[PDB]
Amino acid sequence: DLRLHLLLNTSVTCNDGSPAGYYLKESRGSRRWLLFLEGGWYCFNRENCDSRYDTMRRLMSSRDWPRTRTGTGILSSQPEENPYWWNANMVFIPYCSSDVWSGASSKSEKNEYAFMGALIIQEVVRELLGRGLSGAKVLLLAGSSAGGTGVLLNVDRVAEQLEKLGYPAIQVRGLADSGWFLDNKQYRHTDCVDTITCAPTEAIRRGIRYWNGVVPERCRRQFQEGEEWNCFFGYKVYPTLRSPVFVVQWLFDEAQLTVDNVHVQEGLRLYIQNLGRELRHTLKDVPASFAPACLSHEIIIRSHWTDVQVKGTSLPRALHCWDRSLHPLKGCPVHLVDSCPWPHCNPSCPT
Ligand SMILES: COc1ccc(NC(=O)Nc2ccncc2)cc1
Ligand SMILES: *[C@@H]1O[C@H](CO)[C@@H](O)[C@H](O)[C@H]1NC(C)=O
Repeated sequence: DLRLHLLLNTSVTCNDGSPAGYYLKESRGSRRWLLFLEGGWYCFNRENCDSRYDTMRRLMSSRDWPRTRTGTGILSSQPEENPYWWNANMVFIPYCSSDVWSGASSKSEKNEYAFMGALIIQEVVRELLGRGLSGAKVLLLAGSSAGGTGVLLNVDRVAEQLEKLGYPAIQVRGLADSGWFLDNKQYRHTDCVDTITCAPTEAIRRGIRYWNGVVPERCRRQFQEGEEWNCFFGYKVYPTLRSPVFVVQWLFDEAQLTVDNVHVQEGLRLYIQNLGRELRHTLKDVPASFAPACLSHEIIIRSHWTDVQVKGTSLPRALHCWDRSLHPLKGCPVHLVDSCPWPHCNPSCPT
């Protein structure tokens, strides 16, 4: 199992001021480190954060965290379940900041909650450097859903942080799972007046102000003050990133359809087919990517993540090919995007 460590710097906190932390497996044999970012939506004002604290408190507090966790999928240490990185050092960072891992604000007089997701990541990295990460050769920053978007926001900040601390030999990379969202046309429309009616662009715009959210500097320089919400969307922030990033995205992601107000007539058929085509287009020039034509959400820490295949290649294989490419390869591809246009036209889609 993975063992819990609460942060020694107790001023880096979850939403309610309790200390953040991380779960760690060690692997003295290995110089490879995997840091996984958990997902789970977000909140963007007092009222919907208060609701989250009553019925989703583990995503806002460490008071009730268990001592241990079992690694699954890419966090598993058994080769039978994890053909990719089963011998690596494993780290699971719980999502307890409700800020898509972007915040840098403390609980104070004027703030009922702390939003410190961006600071949680640097503090975990800092404390791991005394536990063997100083000798690493690859640091893979991974994440699912809101954690996948967090990879896109923080992967270059982790690189920068290690360069400034004097560790130029650690290769920082990113693996973003199910966090590649589109600010597309919704199937049905509502003005942003409450949680259920606010589109992602409007909700994130409010969240950034509420969290004191931070985005990558090169992306901020393009869109400039007040327009930082653009950098939460993968196809806009990805071209500004310098670290290598592998993008995993279902073509018909359930969270995307939810925020598009989709829950089949001709109008909805065309909408669903157009969504797959628009997602497929934004990945055209992403060299390392895995995008199956399925209706689902998340993959990389699911125990049966090895089942799905695109063009006959599994995700663990594609990630292995990505490793080899960073040392095209005969029979070991890294760009795998389905072209069939309906959910589950790939027979290997999860049931
Ligand atoms: C662009 O940045 C992001 C956009 C969307 C999400 N996820 C999200 O909205 N999840 C959700 C779950 C349940 N009900 C409604 C919504 C995370 C980041
Ligand atoms: C704890 O973290 C905060 C925020 O990053 C930082 O300002 C402070 O210096 C840290 N404390 C110590 C003792 O390193």
